[PDB]
Amino acid sequence: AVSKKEVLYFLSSKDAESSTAVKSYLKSLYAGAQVEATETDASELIAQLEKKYLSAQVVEPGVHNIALPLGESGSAPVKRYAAELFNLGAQAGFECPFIEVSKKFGQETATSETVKDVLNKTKSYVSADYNAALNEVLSSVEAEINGPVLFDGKTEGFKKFAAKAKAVAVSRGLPADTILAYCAGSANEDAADKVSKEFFTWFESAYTADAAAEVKAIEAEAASILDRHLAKPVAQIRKEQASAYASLLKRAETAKGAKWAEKYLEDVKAVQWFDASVAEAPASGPKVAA
Amino acid sequence: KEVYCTVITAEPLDKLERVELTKKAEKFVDAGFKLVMQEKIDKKLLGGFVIEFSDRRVDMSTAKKVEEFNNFVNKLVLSI
Amino acid sequence: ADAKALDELRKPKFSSKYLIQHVSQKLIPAVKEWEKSYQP
Amino acid sequence: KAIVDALKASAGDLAPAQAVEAAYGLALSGATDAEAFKALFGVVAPAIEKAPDALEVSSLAQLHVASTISGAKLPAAVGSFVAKAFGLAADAARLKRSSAESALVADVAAATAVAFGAQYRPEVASAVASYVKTAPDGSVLDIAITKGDAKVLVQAVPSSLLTSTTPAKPLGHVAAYSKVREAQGYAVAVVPANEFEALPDQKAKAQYVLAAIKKVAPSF
Repeated sequence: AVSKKEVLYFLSSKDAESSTAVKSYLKSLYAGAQVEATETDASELIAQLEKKYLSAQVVEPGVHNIALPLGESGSAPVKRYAAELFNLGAQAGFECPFIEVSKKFGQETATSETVKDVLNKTKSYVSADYNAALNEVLSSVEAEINGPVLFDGKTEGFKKFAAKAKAVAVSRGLPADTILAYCAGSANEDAADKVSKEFFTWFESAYTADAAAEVKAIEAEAASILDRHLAKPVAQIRKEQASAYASLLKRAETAKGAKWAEKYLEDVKAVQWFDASVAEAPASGPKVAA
Repeated sequence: KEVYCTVITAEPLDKLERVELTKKAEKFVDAGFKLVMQEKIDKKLLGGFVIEFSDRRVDMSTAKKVEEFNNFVNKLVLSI
Repeated sequence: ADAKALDELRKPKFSSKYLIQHVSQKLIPAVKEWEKSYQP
Repeated sequence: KAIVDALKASAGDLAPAQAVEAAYGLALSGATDAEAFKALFGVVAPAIEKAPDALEVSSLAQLHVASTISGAKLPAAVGSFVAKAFGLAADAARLKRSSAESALVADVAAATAVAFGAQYRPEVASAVASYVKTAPDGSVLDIAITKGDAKVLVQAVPSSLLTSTTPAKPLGHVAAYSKVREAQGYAVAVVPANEFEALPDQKAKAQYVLAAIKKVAPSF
C-alpha cells in the first residue's frame, strides 16, 4: 500500500510497478473509499527531505527502464537518452536541469559575501578545471584590487572580475552572452526568440555532451570489465560468478519480512520465469497474456 | 541585578521580535535577572538568534539547525 | 502461472526503489520526531 | 457553436480520453449546451465504470472541471470519484511545485498577511501557517481565509499558467481551478505574477492583494 505521498508522486509517473500502485488506488477510491487528508505539516526541512526520498522512488525504476546508447553512432541515440532523463526528472518532480542546478548554487551560497567563498561553496557542482580556471582569474583581479572581491555586482571590483570571468567562459566553449541574455529575457518576443533559439542550441549541445560523456564512461567501464574477464580461465569465471550469486541471494534471504528483500526474491523467481518461458518457445520469446 | 549579554541575529529586530526574544532568553538565566541586551547583525546566520552570555552561548539559529539536521540525517541513513 | 501479463512484466527488476522506500520509512518518522524535540 | 454543433453529433467518434478534453475545453470557454455535455459524458462515464483506472488522473480532474462548470451531472459512482480525483491531481501539482510557484505563494501569503494586519516579521510567519487549511475534497489550499462562514481563497499564477503573449492574461486552466473551488464554498481571487511582482514594495503588494480580495468578496 501507499502513504498518499507516494501516490501523488506516482500520478504523472509512467513506470510499471508504480502505475499498478496508482491503478489499485484509483480503483479503491471508485469503490466508496475516502481519500486521506494531505498533511500541511513537516516544515521546510522535512518537506524538502521527503521530496528527496520520494523523487528517488520515481527516478530509480525510471533509470532502469532507459536503455543506454552504448556503442552507437550518431547524436540521435544520445539525444534520445538524454531526453529520456529529462522526461524522467520531470516525472519525479524536478525542473529543468538549468533551473535545478542554478537553484543549487543560490541555495549553497545565499550568505556568500566574497567571490572566493562562492567559488568554494559551489565547488562540488562546478567542473574542477573550470573552478580552478576561475581562481587564476580571481587571483589576477585580486592584484589590481588588493582587497577581497565581494559578491555584489554594483562593486567595481566585481566588474573587474566579471570582465575576465566572462573571458574564460567563452574560451571554455560556452557562450556566456547567450546564456545571460536568455535568463534576463528581452523586451520584444521577436528578439527574445533570437536568444532563445541560441540558448537552446547551446543547451542541446550541453545536455548531449555530458550524456555522451556518461555513455563513453560506461563503454570504457564495460570494456575494462570484460577485458579483465576474458583473461581468466572459464572455470574461474564460473565459480567466481557462482559465489557472488550465492552471497547476494543469502543477503536477501537472511533479511526476512523486509519489503525490499521479499521483493528481491520475487524478481529472482521472475527472472527464472523468463528463462523458463523462453525455453518453451524460443523463436517467439516470453509469453505475455494478451 | 543585571546580566550583560549579546544577541547576534541575521536581521535587525522588530518591536515584537525583541519581546518574544527576551521571554525565551529569560529561562536561560537562573533568576528573574534582566538580561540587558546587545544587538548585532550577521547575515551568515540564516535567521534566528544566537545569544552569548559571556560564560556560555546558546545557538538557536537556523544555520546551526540546518547543519545539525543534516548531521542527524547523515548519521541515521548510515545505520539504515 | 505461465503467460503472466504485460504490466507485470514491464517493471525493471533489480532496481533499488525499496531500499529507498525502506530508508524513507525509517528516516522520516525518526526525523519528524527529531524536529519536534530539539533545543540547542 | 459550430464546434459544439459537431460535438453533440459526432461524440461516438471519440475515445474517452478525447471526450474529456472535448468537454473540459467547452466548459472552460463557457459552453451551456447541456445536450452536448450529455453526449460527451455518455462516452466517458460508461468507460469509467468498466475501467476506473484506464484514464489518467489528470483527465479525471479535467472531467470534474467539465461537470461542475457546465453543471451536467455524472453517474452517482462516477461523479463522486471524479470529485475525489480532483483532490489528487491538485495535490500532485502542489507536491511537484515549480519553486517559482513556491516562491510566489510564500510571497503572496506574506502580502496577504500584511494586508490583513501584521506589522512585524513574527506576525506574518504565524499567519501564513494558518492559511494552509485543507480543502473539502482532501486537498491542500495554500491561502485559505475564513471569516465566520465566508471563505476567500487566494490563487497565484506564475508564468507557467500565463499566456506567452504581451497582454499576458492567465490561461483557461486557472479559471478551471477557481470555478471548482468556488463551488466548494470559496471566492477565488487570482493574483497574476506579471502584475504582482511588478509592484516595487511589500506594502504595495499588499495593496494589490487586498484590492483583489475586495473586488471578489467585499465582506473581507
